Amino acid sequence: SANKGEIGDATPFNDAVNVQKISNLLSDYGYHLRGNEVLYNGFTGRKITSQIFIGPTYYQRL
Amino acid sequence: YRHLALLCDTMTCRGHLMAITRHGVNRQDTGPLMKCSFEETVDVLMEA
Amino acid sequence: FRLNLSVTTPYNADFDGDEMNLHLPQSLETRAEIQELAMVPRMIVTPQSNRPVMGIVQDTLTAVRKFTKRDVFLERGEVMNLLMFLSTWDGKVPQPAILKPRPLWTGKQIFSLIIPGHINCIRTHSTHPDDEDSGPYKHISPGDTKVVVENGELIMGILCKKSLGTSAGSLVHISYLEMGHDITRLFYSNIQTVINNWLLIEGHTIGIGDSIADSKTYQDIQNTIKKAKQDVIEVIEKAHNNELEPTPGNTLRQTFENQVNRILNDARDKTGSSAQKSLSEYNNFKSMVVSGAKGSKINISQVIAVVGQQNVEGKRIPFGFKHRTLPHFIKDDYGPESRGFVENSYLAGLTPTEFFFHAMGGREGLIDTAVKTAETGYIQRRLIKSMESVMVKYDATVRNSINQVVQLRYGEDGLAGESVEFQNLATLKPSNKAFEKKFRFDYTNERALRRTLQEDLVKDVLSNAHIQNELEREFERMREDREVLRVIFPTGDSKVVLPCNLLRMIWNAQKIFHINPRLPSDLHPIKVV
Amino acid sequence: ESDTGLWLHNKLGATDELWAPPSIASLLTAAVIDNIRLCFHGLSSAVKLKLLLGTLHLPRRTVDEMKGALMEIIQLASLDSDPWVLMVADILKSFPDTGSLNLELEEQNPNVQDILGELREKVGECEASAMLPLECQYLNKNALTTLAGPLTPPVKHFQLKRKPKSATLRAELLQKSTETAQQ
Amino acid sequence: AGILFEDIFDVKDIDPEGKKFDRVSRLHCESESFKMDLILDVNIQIYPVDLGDKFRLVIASTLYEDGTLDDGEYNPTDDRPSRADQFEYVMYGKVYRIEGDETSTEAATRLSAYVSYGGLLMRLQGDANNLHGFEVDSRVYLLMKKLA
Amino acid sequence: LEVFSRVLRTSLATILDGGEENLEKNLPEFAKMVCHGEHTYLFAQAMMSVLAQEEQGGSAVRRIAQEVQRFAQEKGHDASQITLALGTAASYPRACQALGAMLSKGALNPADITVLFKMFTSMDPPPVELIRVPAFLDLFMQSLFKPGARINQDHKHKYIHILAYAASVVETWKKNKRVSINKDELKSTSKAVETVHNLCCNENASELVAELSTLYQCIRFPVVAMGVLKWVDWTVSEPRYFQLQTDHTPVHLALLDEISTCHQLLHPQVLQLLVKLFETEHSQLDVMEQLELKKTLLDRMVHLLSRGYVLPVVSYIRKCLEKLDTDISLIRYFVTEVLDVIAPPYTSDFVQLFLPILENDSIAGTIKTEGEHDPVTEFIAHCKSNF
Ligand SMILES: [Mg+2]
Repeated sequence: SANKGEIGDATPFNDAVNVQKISNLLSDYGYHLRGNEVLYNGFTGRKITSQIFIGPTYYQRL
Repeated sequence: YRHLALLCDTMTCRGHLMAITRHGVNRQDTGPLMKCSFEETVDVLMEA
Repeated sequence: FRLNLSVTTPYNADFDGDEMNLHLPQSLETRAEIQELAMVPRMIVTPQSNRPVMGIVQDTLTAVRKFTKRDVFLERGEVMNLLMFLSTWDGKVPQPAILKPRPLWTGKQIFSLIIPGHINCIRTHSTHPDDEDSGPYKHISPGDTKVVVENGELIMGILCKKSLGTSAGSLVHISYLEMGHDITRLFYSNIQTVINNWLLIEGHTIGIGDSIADSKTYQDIQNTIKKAKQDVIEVIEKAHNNELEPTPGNTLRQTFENQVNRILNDARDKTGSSAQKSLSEYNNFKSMVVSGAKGSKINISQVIAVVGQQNVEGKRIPFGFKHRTLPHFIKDDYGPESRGFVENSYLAGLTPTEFFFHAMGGREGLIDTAVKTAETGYIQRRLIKSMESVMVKYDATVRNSINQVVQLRYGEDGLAGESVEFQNLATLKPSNKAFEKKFRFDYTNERALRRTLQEDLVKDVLSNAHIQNELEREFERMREDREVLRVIFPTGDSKVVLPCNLLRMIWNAQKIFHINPRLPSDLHPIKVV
Repeated sequence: ESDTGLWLHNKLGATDELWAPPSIASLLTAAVIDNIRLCFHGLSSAVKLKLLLGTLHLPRRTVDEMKGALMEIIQLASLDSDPWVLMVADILKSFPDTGSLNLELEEQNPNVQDILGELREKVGECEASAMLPLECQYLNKNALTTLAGPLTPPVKHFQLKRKPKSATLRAELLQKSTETAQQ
Repeated sequence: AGILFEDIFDVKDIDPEGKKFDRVSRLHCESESFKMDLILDVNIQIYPVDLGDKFRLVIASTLYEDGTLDDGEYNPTDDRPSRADQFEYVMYGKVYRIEGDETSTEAATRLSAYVSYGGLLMRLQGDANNLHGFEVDSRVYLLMKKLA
Repeated sequence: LEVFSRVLRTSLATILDGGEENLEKNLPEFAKMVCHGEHTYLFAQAMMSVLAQEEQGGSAVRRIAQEVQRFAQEKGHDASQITLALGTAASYPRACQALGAMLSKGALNPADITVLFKMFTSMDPPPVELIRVPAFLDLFMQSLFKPGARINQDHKHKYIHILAYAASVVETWKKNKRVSINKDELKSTSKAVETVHNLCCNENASELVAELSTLYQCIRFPVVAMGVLKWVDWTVSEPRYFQLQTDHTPVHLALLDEISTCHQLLHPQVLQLLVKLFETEHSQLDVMEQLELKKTLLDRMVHLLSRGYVLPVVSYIRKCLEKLDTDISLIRYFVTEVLDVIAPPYTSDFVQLFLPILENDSIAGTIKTEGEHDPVTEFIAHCKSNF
């Protein structure tokens, strides 16, 4: 939704959108199908051996 | 088994069963302030 | 407050807003006695189950599992970065596993550098194949699933929860047994530091790509659940037209619900087996569960394959409404969907009805947790105030505040609960002929005595028949001991609790003294006796 | 190869396994056994036996490529005076020549003639109630009458006073099968 | 000097039960003349191995021709010549098991040496006369070359 | 050579003198030296191959060859190509090579079986024994009627036609020449085997019974009967098969009954399956349900006794009562049903075999509510009259 430019809808019992359609939107916007990406170390500079998941969400401090 | 057998033999060591109740621990004469430190205080001190 | 995960593990501490208390003694002798009694290396191991309780936390556990995987080939710069964080390091670089084309060490070499002392142990991995044990390749592991360490050098095996955690006879447990508790503390700290740095280099994530499966196995799941659903509808129609024959011992209704439960359990088990067969071996779920850090093989099944049937009070969800679980269903139907079986997975999402059923299950678990904690607190208080008075006097017997003797020795053995260890006894269970062939030490077989003993030893044994009389007397004594063991254990169990692990002391003595048992023995049986 | 007689002796030195060891057909090479042609008698009789078994186990296409070397091995094993090697040479002397193993083994073996005669007369005097083949179990009754002739009749030890309950419930579930077919 | 064993071998099968680990694979070999059975882990990533390949083998104690029997520390600054100057694959580890097909009456005719190369296995089953050189808990190498 | 040939002569004479009841006992101790060395195996194969070339007794000799070859197969021999070399199939080199490769693989290859079909379906077929060898048909049994392992079905008609040619056609060997063959039953055999293969593929229970009627109509065929037998064996021997019962798996158990009724030669294999199922103990079930399942297995085995496999049935009862003693209720139930199904006249051997089981273990317990007909009293009277 951030790459698309719209507010995402997360209604529970919709059953009209699914992870396959979301991966299709990811492929449309050019990023990886399963949302993993390549991260780079801040100390050494070498790439992380494993792919790393990343992205926005909503957090709250208590 | 050391602790388990120790619990059971301390239960049965008085020649009879010992349910973990005031109704037993008041009957064994094992210290008036032990009895007071149990859930009933005033009656066991007051009888002592 | 800043502290260690190895201390959180016995503390039941998990950093979600849990605060600790910190007392400081004022008196110097109280400070000294706290230092010398309640200190973490001095009380690594609990008495109640003679097991280590410090353990290794989940992240470092999964990281060290991926580090002790067989195919680890580590660059010289990374090994250079790693071997400062060993506190007990000698200061010399070890030989790389790979020298040509490039200098590359290995994780087993690094862990051998980590382990202090010289300890001999064999452990089994969580995915270790018992048929691989039974057949060939028992000393050449195809999957490196046999944890073997010798002389402080980790030979083979993928370490896991069963080898490094709170399990009895674990590596840290036998380390605390053999060398110093402070040395074992440094071993824990070194493990944490270097495994954290290797995890920092490696990286470990979880993602939808790890949680998703393939369409062919998805179709397998749909075919399996469709077969199960049509089968249970057939059973329901059988009960409707009353061809159902009731099992003796229960009513027709109980027989029918037993049939439904059996069918659903079999279907769910087949679904989980199919998924765990197809987890594709690059799943971080699989990797971490194999490390034993968290989760379970069934948890992969709920998150990936299907949630399954949820049970309230040990049965299906009852008819809260007028003979119906919900008004969304018809009256008098016994479908698994209408009664509480979930046909979907967490990835697939849930209908609101089965979401309500999962809420039923979660509320049932939470109320159980609350009443469990409250009642076990009251019961523990009752037990404490019951037996706040029992202690052992200097004559090694048990007396109360009334000084009445209850036990002549502590636990009728006078042996410490931290010191006692699991042991397997070979005297009980084998046949009389096997016992004779394993414990006789027959002196007539001259070739056997030439192979086992030296020439002076065999000539002295054959010359002195009094030695043979002592061996025969010992054999009669151990036969009587076998009779005594069969009396005391009518059950066919050879596991016992014993203060010493004599097989481990044999192994340690052998690898210390460098016996090389291919050569014949140099010790007399009369000296042994 | 170099010192191929001792090489084959080392490969077939395991005398605890009296069958043909595996992968010998793969290990055999044309030039290697061309050297075994002239170093054949030096190596042991058991090694000769295992080599003959390996040459028999060799694939038919290789045999078709190099028929002649098998002829040389056959005549060498026939010249050998070991009775077992001689019998093996007799049995496989027709293996590359035709394709089937030799069936006319009646030459120079009076023990074979005597045993064949007594076994033929023994099966002739006891051929009645011939116990049935698994292949005759596989094939049906018509081919059984064609091949094995008449079948062994069943032998009855009692009288069946009534039709069994298992057959009764079988008929009842056959009727239920008709019912489930007609729904 | 220091050669415990030396032979020719042929990769005939590689990891036929499965492909478990990605950057390492196990290979099966049988000696051309000594009837030695070999199963060895090898790094495919840096040392590619094809099926049916012919290669040459030395297990030795020390790298140098002088037979110095070095302690075994990684010292890349040493300039004493060794077999590794001309060799192409060298692997080092600890031997942990030596067993034999022996009973109480007769000795071992088949000797089996299980060696752990740090994180890599090699099992060598063969003849006792050639495998008397191996003794338990010793520093051994692999000395792989691949021959055309 | 002389000692081995003489021992082979004595053992073969003993086997031929005894027969089937001798066949289940002395064949391991004959196979242990005729399979000890493969050179001795080849010499014996040559001898009894000449014996099978002799026409009289050739069927029994070829059966001995089949079971010796089977025993060599689980012992570790790779003599399938050698058996083909003894057979006439080695006359055709391509056929011999393809059949030997397929037998060494122990599975079925679609390309190889198209090659076999193409050298078959021809105007000049080979002598039928290369497809009449039972190990090759065992490979078909393993590959075709498995509950799983679905084939690609591109050459499904080729597989079914190969089974039909293996189990249907006949020939007349006039001076080792075939001039008269029959091909009218292979079409019906193909239809039946194809129907059973579709049943194994769709593997589903109401439609399973509705096609079980036609399945019995196919069970009238013997190859169909034992293919269904081994398919039922695999399906039941699959663990946790007993999670739903109406009459303790009546469909498969009635398939067992119909197989035993239609073909008397399948009784040893049916008995082996039944005794394996009785010996296997299934956990996670009610004790009373397991008791009734064992009772229903005894009902099927008494059905075998009624069809006439009475001496081995009573023998297995005596053996299982002597060692690994099962339930007295099961023994009493078996005895009561056997006395229900038997009637005079009586064979003395059958009476002797059924005696000690009848006069031990609570005859008064067996007598519960007979009243009209006294089973054990009349059995006592008939036994005392006979002996
Ligand atoms: Mg908390």
